[PDB]
Amino acid sequence: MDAAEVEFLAEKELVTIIPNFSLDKIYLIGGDLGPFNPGLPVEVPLWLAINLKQRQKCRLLPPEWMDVEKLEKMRDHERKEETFTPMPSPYYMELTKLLLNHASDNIPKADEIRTLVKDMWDTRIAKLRVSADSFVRQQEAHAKLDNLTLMEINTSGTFLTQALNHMYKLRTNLQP
Amino acid sequence: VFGRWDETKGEDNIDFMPTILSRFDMIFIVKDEHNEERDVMLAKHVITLHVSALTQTQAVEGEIDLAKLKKFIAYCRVKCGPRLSAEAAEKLKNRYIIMRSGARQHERDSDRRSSIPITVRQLEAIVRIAEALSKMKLQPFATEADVEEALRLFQVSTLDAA
Amino acid sequence: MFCEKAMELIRELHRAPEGQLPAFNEDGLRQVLEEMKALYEQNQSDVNEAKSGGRSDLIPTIKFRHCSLLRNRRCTVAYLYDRLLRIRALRWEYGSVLPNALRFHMAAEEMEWFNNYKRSLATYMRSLGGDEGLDITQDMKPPKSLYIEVRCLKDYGEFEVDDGTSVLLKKNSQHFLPRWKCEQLIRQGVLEHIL
Amino acid sequence: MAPERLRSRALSAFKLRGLLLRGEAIKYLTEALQSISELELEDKLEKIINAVEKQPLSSNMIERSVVEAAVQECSQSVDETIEHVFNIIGAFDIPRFVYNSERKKFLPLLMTNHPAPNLFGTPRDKAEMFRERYTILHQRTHRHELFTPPVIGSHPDESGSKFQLKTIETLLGSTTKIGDAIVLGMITQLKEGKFFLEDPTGTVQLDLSKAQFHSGLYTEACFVLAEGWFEDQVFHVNAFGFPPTEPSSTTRAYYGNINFFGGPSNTSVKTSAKLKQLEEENKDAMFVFLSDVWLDQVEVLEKLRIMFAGYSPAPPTCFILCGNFSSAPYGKNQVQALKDSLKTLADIICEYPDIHQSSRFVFVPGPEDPGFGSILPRPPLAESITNEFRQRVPFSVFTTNPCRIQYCTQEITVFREDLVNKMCRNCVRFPSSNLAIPNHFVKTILSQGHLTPLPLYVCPVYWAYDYALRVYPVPDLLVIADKYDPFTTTNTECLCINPGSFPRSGFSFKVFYPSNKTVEDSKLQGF
Amino acid sequence: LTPAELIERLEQAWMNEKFAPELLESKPEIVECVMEQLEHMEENLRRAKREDLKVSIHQMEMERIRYVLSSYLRCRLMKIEKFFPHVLEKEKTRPEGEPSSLSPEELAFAREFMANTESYLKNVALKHMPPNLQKVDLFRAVPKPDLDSYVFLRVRERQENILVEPDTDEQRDYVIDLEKGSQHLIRYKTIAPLVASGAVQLI
Amino acid sequence: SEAYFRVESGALGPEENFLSLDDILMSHEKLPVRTETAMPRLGAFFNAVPQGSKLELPLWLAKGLFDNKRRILSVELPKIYQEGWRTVFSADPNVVDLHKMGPHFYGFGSQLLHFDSPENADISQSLLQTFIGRFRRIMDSSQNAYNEDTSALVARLDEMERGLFQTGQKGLNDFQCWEKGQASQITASNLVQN
Repeated sequence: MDAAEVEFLAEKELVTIIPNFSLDKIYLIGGDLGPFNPGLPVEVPLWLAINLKQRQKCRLLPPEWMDVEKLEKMRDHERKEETFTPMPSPYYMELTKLLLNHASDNIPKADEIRTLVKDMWDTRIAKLRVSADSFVRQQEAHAKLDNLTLMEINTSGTFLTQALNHMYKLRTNLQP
Repeated sequence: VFGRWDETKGEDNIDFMPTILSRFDMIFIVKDEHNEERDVMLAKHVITLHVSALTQTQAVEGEIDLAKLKKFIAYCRVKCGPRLSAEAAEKLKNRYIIMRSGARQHERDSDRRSSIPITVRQLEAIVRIAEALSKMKLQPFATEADVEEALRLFQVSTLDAA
Repeated sequence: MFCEKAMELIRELHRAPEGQLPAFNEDGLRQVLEEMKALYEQNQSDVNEAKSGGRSDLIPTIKFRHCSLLRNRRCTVAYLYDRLLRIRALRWEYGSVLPNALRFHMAAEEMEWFNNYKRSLATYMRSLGGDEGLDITQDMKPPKSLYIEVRCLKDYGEFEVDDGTSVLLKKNSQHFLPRWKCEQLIRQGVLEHIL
Repeated sequence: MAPERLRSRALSAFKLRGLLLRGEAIKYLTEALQSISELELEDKLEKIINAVEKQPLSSNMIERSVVEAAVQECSQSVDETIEHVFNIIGAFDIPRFVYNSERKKFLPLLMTNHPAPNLFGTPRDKAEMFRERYTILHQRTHRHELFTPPVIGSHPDESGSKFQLKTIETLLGSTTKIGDAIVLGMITQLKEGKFFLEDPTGTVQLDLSKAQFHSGLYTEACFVLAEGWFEDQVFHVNAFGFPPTEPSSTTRAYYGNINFFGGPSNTSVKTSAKLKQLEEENKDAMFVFLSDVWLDQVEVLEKLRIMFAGYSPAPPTCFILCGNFSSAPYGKNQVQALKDSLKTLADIICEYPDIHQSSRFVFVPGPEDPGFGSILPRPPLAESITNEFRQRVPFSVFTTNPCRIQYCTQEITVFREDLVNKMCRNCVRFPSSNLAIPNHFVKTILSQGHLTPLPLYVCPVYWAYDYALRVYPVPDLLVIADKYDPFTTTNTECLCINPGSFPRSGFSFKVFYPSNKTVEDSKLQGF
Repeated sequence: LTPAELIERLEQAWMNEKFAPELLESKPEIVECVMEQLEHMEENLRRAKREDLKVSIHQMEMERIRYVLSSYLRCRLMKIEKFFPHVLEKEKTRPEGEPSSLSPEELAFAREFMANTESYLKNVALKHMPPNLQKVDLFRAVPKPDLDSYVFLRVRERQENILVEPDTDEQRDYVIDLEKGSQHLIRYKTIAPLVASGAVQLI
Repeated sequence: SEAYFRVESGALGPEENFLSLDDILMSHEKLPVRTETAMPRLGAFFNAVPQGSKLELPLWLAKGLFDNKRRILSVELPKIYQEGWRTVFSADPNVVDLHKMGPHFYGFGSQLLHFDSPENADISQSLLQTFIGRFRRIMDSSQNAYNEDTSALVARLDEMERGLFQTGQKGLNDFQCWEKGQASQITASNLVQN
């Protein structure tokens, strides 16, 4: 699986937009959306939000968790804990990239938000590195990774799974 | 020895010993041969070159920049070490025998040892010239064509020892 | 040792990890098949000699040539199969009609296999729906935008957009067109997606 | 049928196979398929898409011409065809293959660095002629049974079935008085009486005091296997022999069915099931061959009238008239006399309209006929001479000398030159009379693999077009038109024939039936 | 099954087929339902007018859904081409009522692919072989899927006493409980029935 | 997507993959043996090869000739799998050059267990501990060597470890292209070179 595909799944997440156009309810296959009333918030999937923002048809509102105080608390909790902590969104990195790259004008203090999300990303990838090293050193049979996100797993998981396949075959080659 | 190469004096134009001459893979006797067409074109090239000292140092088609050529040489040197193909080695073997026989017969006809020798070092010189030509192309082996170009270059350097 | 000519086929394919297709090594294939023929003739002579004459010491060298024959078979079959894998990737990475500079590298039987594979794939694609099937060769990357801006790299002929509407693909001309219409030409290198 | 759904389904059918139709192509396709419904439409689409993919497609995008050809083939239109069934190929149109030694494969010149052939060749090309002749004979030679044994093929080692090969440069060395040397090389009288051998590696003297020569007519510029021993810069010949000849079956089994012969077909025409059928669609498929047809003589014209009378029943597919068309080739006189000849021939042909519409008429001019006669491959007879015959007999083709005729699966080479006399005068060793001279000549031609196995001043050739004179692989017919003697011979599934010279054969000539490859004598001497 | 949950099940199958080492059991109902949904929506937009925002939004959702379907079928076809003799032998061996790893279209494609490959090998080299060696079974030549491959997963239905088998030493074995929403890294051979029954999602 | 993928190496399993080029090249590597009975007609290669002869021949051929009764030949380990080099690996696995000590170190070692040597357990444990020792350096180098010359990092690695290194590098490059937005562009395939 590619990072673009993980972004494709991340684009299904719901975000709130303020349209500058009028449109009645539209019945999409994945779920009806709207009605789109000018100047009023409406919740839509992230791909449609980014598309309308690109076409100058709405203002994006940040999610409730894109807040400097909340993100600082989450970052400090992540650095304080040893296990992966529950993240505000299951696709927080991709949400941050899309929303801040396309709507930094709408989202206040986007620099702080981006830096805090990067801090959490660095901490959690370091934790994943430690988990992989502990797995291979202790010859564990399985691991528990409850609060990892899909992008975090996808970044390093192909290498880790291939290495563990090799390790399993090496430790089991005396089967008779 | 006499400033210009003097064809009447022959081998006296070279003062280098045979032992140090044998260590050179290729020896050019680059004579300056007068010719009006070459002289005209050369003078035009020189004058345009002197005029081109002001034109922003622009690059030329079908050419590698000096820095890029330098880095490419370093890359090819560290990466590729070629060898000779078997049939190419057979070709080089046969041509070496013919060349050595020619050198011996020339020395016998002159009744004087030639200044420039033809030895096993010259054989290995042809070998490593072919390997250099292959290393330009990052090929693990030197083909019969690479050995042919090596023989051509060494033949230019051997006409220069006739 | 016997096997080295077969190993040259293997080393030829292993020295190109990028998946591009070298020229078919017809001469090497002929040589390894000739070697197998000679080995089999010797093995048959020796084995019938041993069995008819009651001579027992031949059996180790019988097994030697038998294993050598099986080795030759494994090498050539692996060579052909990996070439098939490289050829099969061309239909998806480039398209149906391969360029002649690449088609010159393929054997005639390889082109036969490729045409049969293309017909089977098109039959499978047609059978996925009631009418017109589903062209699964398209949509190779996730979709980002409904329309894209494309730039013509090759001086090229008229390209139909829809029925009477068409665009001339002259070099350096730049069009704004649907992604699903432009995907194949971008993958073939006729068009360059920009932004 | 609904045009919108027909267009959508046709575009989808091509798209699923990975093909794009231009606007003209899809429009024409919808017009062609408008008369078809769902009981047949999809099968029709699959069939015509297969017909498209069979063609030499250069890209995924399809012009209207390709789909035109495809749907016309789907609609047949090839019934009782002459295209694909009978082709005349000029010598300049023959494909220029080159044998690559490292690949051990014949490559067309577009896939190589080789330049296009032209009359004003480079100094390299003059050498390239003989170098390529050696190359073809060399790769021919090393595939014979003389090749070295396989890995422990015999418990003691063997010297290549006692025919192990070497080049000249190898023996110029340590091999003095080695009693089993065999070398492939060209015979040359490099000094008068002091013959030499040459190959692409070098040269050596030939002491041919004993020849022990196999049957074949040896000349200067013949390539031979010289078997002997080397001493004092002299190769002491024990025996001379030509390289063994291949059948085309062997050559195409080795190299695949490459169309060495040329023409529209991508593969060798000898391997095609449809063409195998179309060859035998007429049981008496038949051709007629003549030479030196002196139509500046009233006698030749009147006897031609009688020959058309004799072959009014069962007329040929084509009459082949080889050159030296004139008693008196002596310039302006003969330019006008050949105009008169072709006017009278058109009169005669119109006096037999059944033969006019049943048979073609092709002309292969000789060295003495007007124009660039003296250098090969000769261009056709001058168009200003042909012009009235072009418009009055459209069923005719003036062509080069030599020319390559293809009839379905069979290969015919036509060449006008009096070459037996040239060969015997340039002979190095007067042959044994126990074998007839046309058999000697045909064996020499087939083994040397060339129509002109003689020096360049004996057989003037445009240097870059020397490949067109090459006889490789062996064809079905060698129509060597020569004054010497009309004859028929055979070797390596070829029938090598001479129609003679029509004024000197007593107006005898030859007939050929490709449906069974039989040859008959037009013995019409009292006609 | 509402269409939103149909698309959700499609994406579940897409992920599971991405990360499973073997070819998973076919989902012909999902494929047919998504195909008819795409056909219906394309027909509706064909009826609608151009320069309309809702038409463009519906087209974008159609592009996303068709991408998921095309990628899922492409991955299944990759697995079929990679393991054609083994999936064909599995279909031959399949008991009645056991779900098939191949749709009818996929089965036809697999049979055509195997016949084409065998004929190619025959014509190119295997008729030229010695008489005893002209036959080779692709069931032995082509490798099998590696069911011991490690996979990430996320569970959707709680499981208990799942046996974790570290290596050939039986006495090192232990058992775990997969709590709802937890994520694990484990060999596929220990969780094949779970992913087949939908108890777990591979990630 | 539908990109070309080589037949995967099965060298670490009970038997190697038939169609794997890597396994074929691995099994080509030579292996010392002692012949247990004289073999006629093979003196041209090493007329009979006498009994008790020491030979080095390919691993595929050793496996073919080897029957567990040890009737035709006895199979001996290469030096790199014997106790001294196992101790060298036990010292520090990161410094040994497994590219020079046979490019398919793990695959050759795993297939070397087929001959039922008395020290099969020691060989297996040495391979496992070597991989465990080298894993962390392989992981860090592959996942952190971004956009630079990887020659010095990849030089001392055997082919299996080189495959792992390329997997890690591919993941790193994919994520970096995503983060810098270059993953969104539709591009021509590698075959545009032609």
